[PDB]
Amino acid sequence: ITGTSTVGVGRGVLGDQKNINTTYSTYYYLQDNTRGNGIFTYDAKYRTTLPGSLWADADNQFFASYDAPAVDAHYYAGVTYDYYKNVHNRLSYDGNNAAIRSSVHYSQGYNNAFWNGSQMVYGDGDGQTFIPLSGGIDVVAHELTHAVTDYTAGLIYQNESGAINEAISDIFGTLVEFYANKNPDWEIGEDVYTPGISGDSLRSMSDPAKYGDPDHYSKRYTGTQDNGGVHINSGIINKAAYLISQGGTHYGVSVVGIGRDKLGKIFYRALTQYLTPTSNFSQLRAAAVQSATDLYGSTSQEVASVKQAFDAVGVK
Ligand SMILES: CC(C)C[C@H](NP(=O)(O)CNC(=O)OCc1ccccc1)C(=O)NC[C@@H](C)C(C)(C)C
Ligand SMILES: [Ca+2]
Ligand SMILES: [Ca+2]
Ligand SMILES: [Ca+2]
Ligand SMILES: [Ca+2]
Ligand SMILES: [Zn+2]
Repeated sequence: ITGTSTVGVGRGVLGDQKNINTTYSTYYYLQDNTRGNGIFTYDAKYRTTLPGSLWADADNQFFASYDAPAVDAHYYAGVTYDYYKNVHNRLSYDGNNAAIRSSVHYSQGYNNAFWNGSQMVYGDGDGQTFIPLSGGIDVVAHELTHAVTDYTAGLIYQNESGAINEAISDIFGTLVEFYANKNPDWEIGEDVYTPGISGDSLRSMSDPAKYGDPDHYSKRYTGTQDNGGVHINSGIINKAAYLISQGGTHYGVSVVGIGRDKLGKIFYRALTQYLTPTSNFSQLRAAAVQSATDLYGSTSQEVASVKQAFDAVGVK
């Protein structure tokens, strides 16, 4: 909408106060004009028709319980935009400052979040498996990264390419969480998963097997559920990425860590210059090796560590 840029204040899902960029024209809208061609957050009003209505508020204060998922979807989309722009010189998900749209309060009791081809969508959870999913910065960044993938490599959402697609979203979700630097970890979704259970998470990148996901290619899922295991087999790639960054010895194979920033550079280059819609795990290894070679040189520690990490997870 046309209006003047304003700064509201509110509380997110976890109870934390934050400032949010809004737009004033009669109402204060969740429309952040400070980033690209805008970040826009919508109310789906417990229904499934999208996007719903652009979030309108009378007083620019967002402290109601109903407001909290909107505050966080809006704010964490901004953090994710900043990560891609400042770290990778990428302007929004399409590279040309496309408007970023999110809807919250999608459906009833909805234990998921997704990119629908055009926008991000967040359930409120049922209060048992999830609380409102936009409360997780890694979750928000995971969703926006699906849009990045779709505009770049275009990894088909099934089987190995789909597990790579998933892992890319978990990797960059985690790197955005570290960028913001509030309680960062290598776990996925811990801030919004299972409010009655402390210390767990939806997935672990450091130890995928803690939640039953494979940490070696020989343990990959080969059935048809979950689009051929896209949220399961992602563990193999998540573990490789974790090892590249942090190092470790896994199934007897030692990996020298090179840190998160270099992990992000390698995987961003692989995603945007080498992967294709049909890339499989072996082709991801080759893309990561080539990316590290481009950035650091063929004789570099970074190339050697990429090879060690894929060896450790059984991907040749
Ligand atoms: C980061 C996480 C909190 C949320 C993330 N959402 P996502 O990976 O983004 C789900 N996405 C999804 O299933 O997309 C299918 C689709 C939708 C629309 C158009 C085309 C395809 C995700 O991992 N969901 C699976 C969990 C909830 C399980 C338990 C596997 C059902
Ligand atoms: Ca208000
Ligand atoms: Ca965390
Ligand atoms: Ca996390
Ligand atoms: Ca929990
Ligand atoms: Zn996903």
